[PDB]
This record gives sequence, C-alpha cells and structure tokens, in this order.
Amino acid sequence: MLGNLKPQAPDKILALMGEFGKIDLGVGVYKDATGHTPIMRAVHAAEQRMLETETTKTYAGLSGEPEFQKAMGELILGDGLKSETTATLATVGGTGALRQALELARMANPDLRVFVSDPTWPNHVSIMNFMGLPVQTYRYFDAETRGVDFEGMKADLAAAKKGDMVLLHGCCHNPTGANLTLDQWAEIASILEKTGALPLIDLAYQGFGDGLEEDAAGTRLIASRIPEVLIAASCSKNFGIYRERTGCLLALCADAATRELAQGAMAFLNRQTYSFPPFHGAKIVSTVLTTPELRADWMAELEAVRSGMLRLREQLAGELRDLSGSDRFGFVAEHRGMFSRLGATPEQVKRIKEEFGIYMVGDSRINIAGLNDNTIPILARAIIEVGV
Amino acid sequence: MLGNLKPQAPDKILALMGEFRADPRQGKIDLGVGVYKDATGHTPIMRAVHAAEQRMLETETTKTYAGLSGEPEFQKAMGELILGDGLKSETTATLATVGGTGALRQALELARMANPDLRVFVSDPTWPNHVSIMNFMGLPVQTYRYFDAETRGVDFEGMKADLAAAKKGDMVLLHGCCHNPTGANLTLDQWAEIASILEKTGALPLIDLAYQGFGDGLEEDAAGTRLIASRIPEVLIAASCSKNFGIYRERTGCLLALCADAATRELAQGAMAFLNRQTYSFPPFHGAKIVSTVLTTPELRADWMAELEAVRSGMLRLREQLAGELRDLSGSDRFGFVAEHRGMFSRLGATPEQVKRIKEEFGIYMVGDSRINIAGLNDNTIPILARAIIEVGV
Ligand SMILES: *Cc1c(COP(=O)(O)O)cnc(C)c1O
Ligand SMILES: *Cc1c(COP(=O)(O)O)cnc(C)c1O
Ligand SMILES: O=C(O)CCC1CCCCC1
Repeated sequence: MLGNLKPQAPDKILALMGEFGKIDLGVGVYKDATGHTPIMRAVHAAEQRMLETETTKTYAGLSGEPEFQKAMGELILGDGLKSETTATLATVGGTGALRQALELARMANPDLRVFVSDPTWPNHVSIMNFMGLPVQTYRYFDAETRGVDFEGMKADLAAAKKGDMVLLHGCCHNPTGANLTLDQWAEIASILEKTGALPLIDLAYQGFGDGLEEDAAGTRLIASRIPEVLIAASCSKNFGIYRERTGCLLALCADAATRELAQGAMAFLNRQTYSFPPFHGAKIVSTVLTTPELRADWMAELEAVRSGMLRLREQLAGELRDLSGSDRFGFVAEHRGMFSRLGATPEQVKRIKEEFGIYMVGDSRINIAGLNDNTIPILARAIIEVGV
Repeated sequence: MLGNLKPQAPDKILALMGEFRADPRQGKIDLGVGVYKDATGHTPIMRAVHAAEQRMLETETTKTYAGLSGEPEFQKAMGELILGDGLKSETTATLATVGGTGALRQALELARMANPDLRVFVSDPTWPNHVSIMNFMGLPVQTYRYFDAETRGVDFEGMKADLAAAKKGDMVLLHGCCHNPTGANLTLDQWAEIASILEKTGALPLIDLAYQGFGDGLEEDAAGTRLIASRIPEVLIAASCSKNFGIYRERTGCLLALCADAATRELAQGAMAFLNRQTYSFPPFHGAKIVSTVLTTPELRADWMAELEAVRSGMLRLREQLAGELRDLSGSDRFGFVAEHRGMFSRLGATPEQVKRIKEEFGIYMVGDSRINIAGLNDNTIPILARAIIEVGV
C-alpha cells in the first residue's frame, strides 16, 4: 500500500541549510557574533525554576494553560485584551497556530479564500496547498524601491469579499523586510471593515523590529477596529525556544457567545490532531512573562538583540554606499526585522553562493543576523562584483 | 463569520470530575481516572526522568530548530525499545510525533495518502478517541467483535470472522497490549492466527502501542507487535511515551512505518516528514530528548526499567487482591478475569444502570462503560469496591 506514495517536494529553506569561507544567510534563526543561537538567560533561569517546582507531568489543559493563555494575550494585545470575547489555543509553534487557524476558519466558511502577500513565507502557501484552499495574492513588495507597493496592495485588498481571509504579517515581513507604517495599517483596517474579510495575522517576530510594544501596534489597531480577528503567534524566535514548539492562536470575536463557540472548536481541533499541546515551552514563556525579574531581563536581552541587528544593517548599507557612490542599497537600513530581500535575480543569487561561498535563499533573502564586521564587507563586495 | 461555527462537544472527562468534586461524601472513590496514581494518589515524575531533565539543563547549549522527523537518537532508541533485535533499519521509517495520538493521526493521514478508499477496522470496543479522529477525517469506520461481555475476555472467534471481511488496502487497528478500556488481551498464539488473516486479506495493520511495560513486562508487551512485524511486510506502529515514561504533558510519541523495501521506506519517510511540516513543522523536542537520554544512559535506563517494573508489579498485586476479595464474597470464581486482565484498566462488565447504582449507593465513581483504573485501588478501597460490585449484582 505505502508504495503508492508520491514523492513530496522538500522545504527549500531547510534544504538550503542542508546544502551547507562559508557564510550562512539562510534559515531564519538569530545568531550571535560567533554564529551561535544561544539560550536566553531568563529562559535558562525559568527551566531551572521549573525543574525544582514541578511535581507532576500528568495531562493538563487541552487548549493550553490559563497562565500561558493570559500572558500571551497581554503580550500581543496589551490593554486591548478583552478576555470575555477572546479565545486562546496553545499550539505546536506558530506554524501549528497557522494550520489550526486555517482549519478553524474553514469550519465556519467552507468557501473561504485566502489572500497572501506577494511575496510571503513559502510555508503559508504550502500549507494552504496541502489543505486545498484557494490562494489569491495581493501586491505588497515594490521590486524597484524595495518598499511596499501600498497603492497596489489597497487595490487588490478591496477586491476581497465577506468571508475571505487576508493573511497579514504583524511586523517584520518574511521574506522582504518591507513593513507597513501605522498610517498604512489604519487604511488597511478601513478596507477590511468595508469588505467584511477576516484578517489572519502572523506574528512571529514581535520584538525584532522596533520594540516589543511597537511591533504589536498594527495588530492592536486591527483588533480595535475589526470585530473578529485571528492572531497566530510564535514564541520560537522572541524567546529563542525554536525546538520546544510553542505558540498560540487567538480568536477575537464580537461577543461572548461566539467566543464560547470558537474556544470549543479550537479545543476540539487540538483533540483530533494530537490531543494535548506540548507543555515545556509554554511553561517557560509564562514563567518568564509572570516573573517580573525574568521578564525584565528577557526584555533587555531581546532589546540587545534587536539593537544589534539594527546596527548591522546600517553597517552593511554604509559599506555598500562607500562602494557604489549611490544610496540605491539604502533600503537595507530601512527594512526592519531579521530578513531583507536584496533584489538579486536568480541568475545572480546562485552565482554568489557559488563563486563567493555565501549561502542565501534563492529569492535573495538574507538573514542579517548571520552577518558581522568580518563578513559584511565581503557581502558588500560580492553584490557589487556581481552587480548584474 | 465565526458565529457560523457548530458547537463542539466538551471532552466529557471534565464533566465526569465535575460531579465527583460536587459530591459531599467523604468516602467518595474515583476509579474513572485515566492516568497512573500511586499509593498517595499522585502521578509522580519518574526518577530517571527527573535525572534526564537535570542532565539536559546542564548540557543543552541551544534550542535552535532540530530534526523535522525527530532526532536520530530518539528514532533509533524508540525503534529498538519496540522491535528489539528485529529492527530492520533499511526498511523502517520513523517519525517523532506529538504524543501517541499524534502518531495515530499521522498514520491515518499517511495511509489515506497511499490509499484514498481506505477503510479502518477498530475493535469493539476501543479508545473513544480512535473513532473521533476517524470521524473527523471522514474515513469509513468498521467494527470487529472483541470484548465478550460474558466472560470479560476476548471473543476471538467473532474477531476472526469479522476481520475476514477486510479487503486489501483496508486498515486494521490493533492494540499492541493492555487493551484500553477492556484490559482483555490476545495471547501470542492468537496474534499468530491474526497475522495469518492479515496476510490473507492484505489488510494493513496499525498497532497502537501506548502501554509497553504495564502488562507483563517491556519485552513481553511487545511480543505481539514483533510477531506482526516479522510476518507482515507493511506495518504501522503508533508508540506513546506518556504513560510508560510518565511524561504525559510533554507530548512524546513515535510513528514507525515498516516497509517492504528501501525504495518504499524512503518514500514513506519523505511523506512522513512532509506531514509534520504541513501540520506544525518540527515536533516537540523536550519529551523526546528525555526519552533518548534515559534509553542511552545505562544508569538511567536501568533505574527507569526498575521503577516501571515496580509499578507493573504493584498493579498486578492489586488485581490479585481485588479478585481474591471478590472470590471470598461471591463464593465463586466469576470475577477471576480481573487477575487475568493486563493493563491499567478493566471493564467490569456492569451495565450503565448498575454503574449508576454503585455511584449513588457506594460513592464509587467509574466510566459509564464500567471501566476502572486499577491504580486507583488500595488496601482500603478494595473491600469497598468488592462489596459494591456484589451488592448491585454485577
Ligand atoms: C517563524 C515563523 C513562523 C512560525 O514558526 P514556528 O517555528 O512554527 O514557531 C511563522 N511565520 C513566519 C513568517 C515565521 O518567520
Ligand atoms: C494514552 C493512549 C494513547 C496516546 O496518548 P498520547 O497522550 O497522545 O501519548 C493512544 N492510544 C491509547 C489506547 C492510549 O490509551
Ligand atoms: O527561515 C524562516 O523563514 C524561519 C524558520 C522556518 C523555516 C521553515 C520551517 C519552519 C521554520
């Protein structure tokens, strides 16, 4: 029977990591100057506290633990958290949150379509393909200016219908690094409420852009305008617990009744997929978020990380300017997040990794974190050498 | 849009505990629990498990993304724990999953990919979640006779006659050991006949292995699985580490796909990794790392095996006591099955009506199908349960 299985296409980004003066600018993980993805101080302290206070490992909450649900809701929505109208589901990483979000939505609307940014995280489409959900794209990245083609985005978004789902990145857009301003967010909210489309927000880098609260400004604005909204959050990066697989799905509803419905469907969704959600990571997160001492140190380390990447961008951009006499590459310093799309065509991108030893994703997506004073000039020189 | 959601039913377990907690009776007993409780009514963390977590806290230097199908140490250690020396690496695909339930869901998805017209045969009765998942997936579900409500043993003749109707490509779900909820199990000779039926019908066996070590022993509990693995070319095994490692909440499981050849193994392994990636990308690391640590560290493995065996022996002694008590009160050997049943659960064979009478009159709570958890009994509660059963006329 199993012989009937068809060979499935592998994950490109992961494959890139597989095929690796080597400079890795692939997989989206944070790395320090010494090419290491460390364990945050607070996270480590949390685990120690856990190893000491936990007396049992029996089954817990099907939708996650109340403390985790609360801490996460507050981190994302701040004071805009209306408990009586929000449903929370602890999931297996942000990816699990997205999948659970797509399933939940399809249950309420079998005829739903999903609008995704052009371009977007390849996994978004992959999952949607697997599920067989109709995917539509909205213009987002402006290939010339490397910014956002807002006019084009608004045009296509207006074409959405009631019941359609629009997938927006809360901040730090993967793979481009191009992000909307708060003003642009307000406009998008106008379009959404006029069309009756359900926004699905992918929040995976809250804290890597402009700051913890700042990176949630957009998500908070949509939540305040639109009555029903879905938020798929990931703790993989901002907490550095990638392998623990911890994130959550928040369902913002119009009333308590609907909320009781959503919470019921969300729980049922975990039950039929894997029963209970993984505990270890969620515990680290809530422990950190509820322990003032740990929260303060976590915010600080995350701040240090964010500030550092920001420096690297200004450094890489400057190196480029003083190597071209033109601020064409200036956008690198304007982009916010962990990634940034250079624009190098497929021809050039593979050529670079070949005759330079620097591995980046085919669409020219580079991981700023995987760069330092030593490699910056090399990358700058590289893209200058192979200008076309 | 979300208002168009259909109401989904609660897990019921909560509702079961709801009534229990509201009971003002000081002598109320709870035998409906589905996890292991010790003498003091606690579900402890195993010594070896606590030791592994300390070692992990000291040696892990990063939490970066790891293996999409799980870590090699875990996949191999698990494969050896289940199939022992009979592990054919060249033809065995392995996938780390989110608990045994995740292993079952993935196995069902894998089979469906290979055969859209798949039909699943489940025992009568079986773990409720089995049916729920299949219903959710919309897969055709068939039932084969299993529990003989009269002897409280296996209705093997009926099982054979029903499995005979399975066609090539159909899936037959068997409990590797310690049948949940019944407690009645197949003998190695019956496993042999079953294997013959499967070879004949061309049905794909899906073995649910969640209680390895709670029956007759670690090796003993895998006997049937190993017999199936050697006779049948394609086999799917959904293993769980929740109970036998006491890491319920960590969500640690494993899906083993035994294939006919290397070409097929690579095909299955690829499909399995694709399945994880499309559901949640990478599987939970912590629980799996605790397991691989225990299994690879000679000191820990020895201690774990010893703690598990003590737990197993403990439950067995309880079965003997209960049955002995029941024999004295009944003046017969009708309830001898209690000491024959293996596992943590046992179906007494009481009707809902009798189950209700026991709750009301004796304050003893159990699942509506009369499933009891042997772990919830002790020298003080056994006499009470014995009398309750007899008085209500089970
Ligand atoms: C990281 C990331 C996710 C979620 O990843 P998990 O490892 O499953 O937490 C989702 N979307 C984007 C854009 C990401 O970069
Ligand atoms: C407990 C159990 C499982 C798996 O539980 P997980 O918590 O998901 O590991 C699977 N099948 C049966 C029959 C069980 O009793
Ligand atoms: O590189 C990125 O886009 C972030 C990490 C992702 C890569 C694809 C699998 C899930 C994790």
